[PDB]
Amino acid sequence: VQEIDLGLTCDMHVHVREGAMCELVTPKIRDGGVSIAYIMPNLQPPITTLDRVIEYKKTLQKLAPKTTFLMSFYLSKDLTPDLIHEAAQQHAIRGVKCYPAGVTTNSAAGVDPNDFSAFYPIFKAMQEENLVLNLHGEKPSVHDGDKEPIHVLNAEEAFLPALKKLHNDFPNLKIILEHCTSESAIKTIEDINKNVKKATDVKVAATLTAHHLFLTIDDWAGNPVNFCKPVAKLPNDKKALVKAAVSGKPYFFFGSDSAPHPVQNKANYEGVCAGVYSQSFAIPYIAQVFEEQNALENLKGFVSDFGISFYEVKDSEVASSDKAILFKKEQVIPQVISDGKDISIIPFKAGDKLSWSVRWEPR
Amino acid sequence: VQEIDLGLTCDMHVHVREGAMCELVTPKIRDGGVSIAYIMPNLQPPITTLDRVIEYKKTLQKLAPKTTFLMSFYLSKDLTPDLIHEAAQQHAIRGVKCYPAGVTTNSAAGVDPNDFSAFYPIFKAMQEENLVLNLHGEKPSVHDGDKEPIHVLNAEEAFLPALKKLHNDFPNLKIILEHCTSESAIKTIEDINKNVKKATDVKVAATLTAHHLFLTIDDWAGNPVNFCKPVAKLPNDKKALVKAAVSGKPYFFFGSDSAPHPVQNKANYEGVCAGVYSQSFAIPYIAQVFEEQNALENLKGFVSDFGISFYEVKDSEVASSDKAILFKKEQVIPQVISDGKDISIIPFKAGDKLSWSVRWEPR
Ligand SMILES: [Zn+2]
Ligand SMILES: [Zn+2]
Ligand SMILES: [Zn+2]
Ligand SMILES: [Zn+2]
Repeated sequence: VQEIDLGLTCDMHVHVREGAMCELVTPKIRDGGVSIAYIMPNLQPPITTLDRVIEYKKTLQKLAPKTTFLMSFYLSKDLTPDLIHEAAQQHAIRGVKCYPAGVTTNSAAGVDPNDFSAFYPIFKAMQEENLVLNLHGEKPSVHDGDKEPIHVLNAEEAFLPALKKLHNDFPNLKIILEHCTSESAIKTIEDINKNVKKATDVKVAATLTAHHLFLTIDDWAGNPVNFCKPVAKLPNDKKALVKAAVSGKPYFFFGSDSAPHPVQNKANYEGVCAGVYSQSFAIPYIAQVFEEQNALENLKGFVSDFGISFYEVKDSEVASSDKAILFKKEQVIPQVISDGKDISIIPFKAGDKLSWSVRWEPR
Repeated sequence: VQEIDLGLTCDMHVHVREGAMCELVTPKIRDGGVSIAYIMPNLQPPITTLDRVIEYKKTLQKLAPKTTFLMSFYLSKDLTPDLIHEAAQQHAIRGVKCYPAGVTTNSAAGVDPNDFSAFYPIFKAMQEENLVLNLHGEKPSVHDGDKEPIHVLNAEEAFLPALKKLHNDFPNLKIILEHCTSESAIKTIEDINKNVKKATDVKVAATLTAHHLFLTIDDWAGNPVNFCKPVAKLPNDKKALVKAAVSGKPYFFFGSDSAPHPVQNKANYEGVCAGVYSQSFAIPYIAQVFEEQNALENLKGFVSDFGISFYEVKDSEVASSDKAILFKKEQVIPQVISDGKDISIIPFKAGDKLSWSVRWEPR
């Protein structure tokens, strides 16, 4: 087309950090074409208290009055079932996010995905409250010499039995395999949802980032800016991710995992911080893929309908009724995104032409 | 043991660069325990002329009077059969190194490995002069949308048909698949050498680096200091390289691919230079592998006997008869190696303890 009404757009995997970085990035949610954002909890320290999660959103809302913020707790032994019920009651959180220990940013204070039993009381409460369980689905890497090797290329596949058990022990709970990167994970999600037909049946879904629809291992091998977790994988994996994203199936929907880092935390000779920054042009990135796939008819489901449906986003929570309007005027992605002070971020696909822009119209 | 006499040690894959970097690194050849070095030609601009290869060697000999230097040309369209004959007849080179275009440091002037026949007059002259054809055996990446894609993980496997065709078309030409990184390559070299046992029968050999005996993809994913070409691959590949290095087979011998870069060329958000710096502790790094594999009796073959046999190094070429003595004194690898002025290099396994040290015995 040349103008597409995406309605209330949906980015269900957002990192905005804190401090000067957050002031720079949260207004970019709306700027990249996103009305509703699900905010991830891996701050330093993690978000595990009620007052933190409440004030964090107030800080966010002040920065972005027209952005709807859905919040989350960082899965943790700190949490209690009481904190869960007390938070779902006051509608302070809409889900809880699990980070396996060591596999990504600010995950050191994370959990071990081999003994999930210690958190079954937490999922117990979460299920009763219809809260979402978000999973960074990678097993930690394993050296040893006895048990089968786990590395960055198969850590997501090795996590897939854990996902299935969690689904089989909490069958009413809403679970999301965040940012899928492998054909194996796509196939697992499609099998778990084999008998779904419309749509509110889905209880296990997967988010797909913008960058994993573009990247393979070649793009990050000598390019830390394209390094994130889970890493982009083989060409066959990308094909499956793209096919899923444009499939029109209600169990795949957009989650950017926009993960902002100052440029000096990417230009390291060791300990490069994982993460791609896509917030500034979130929807235009996804538009490009759907255009090239001749499937622009499925864009609205992927970037709006399916996440709204799965998260059950009701009209009474949306901060602004403005519609996101995609229109086919080319823009150039800048080389850097700066706050004029101490923050420079390199955006995903810095310097590239995008065919689409996005603006806001009232309902 | 305590103390092992390795004799005249060989590193048949050495980068020493130019200028201040070369003044820092070439004395480290001896320091890391290596008597004989095969000097790669991927300078800027590459070594493709007789005068430059002779002048380079003089520089190197002045920096390191006890080190034996074997030189090479960079395979390029500027080379002619007359020049091959002239360089051979002047004892100015021992081989010619092929870089497929785009796959590694200073390879933009390299070749198209789907059009090797354009270089058959060169190989013919090399065969007649008993020179060595060294191959950086990786196919350039093709992501394509046509036939099966090439990426950094399979680029070496994708190159193996070209190696077999070269050996089949020039059966008397000595060919080295440099720095093997994949089990598939190991199997291909073993199969080409099916009916060899000792040693002058070997026509196609492979070098193995120090770092590929330690590294997997998990070690460089977020660590540019460990990023090299060909990239370190899966646990199963590393296992097969280690087993090859301690094999005692005459068609595997040591080539460090020590590839020094200043620290600022590693700490980049894009365009990280490929290369691991291992020269300063080359022999001790290998000793650690052979000790852990209960294979110390095979060490002298892998790091001395087999390279000398394959390159036919004669006692009249040797710059010093000093013998390398490995002795089991602990040492720690520094965090950084500097010339005191503008160059800092991060060495392989910076900060780790090694069990062995190497010294020189005059003979
Ligand atoms: Zn994640
Ligand atoms: Zn994330
Ligand atoms: Zn190479
Ligand atoms: Zn090399």
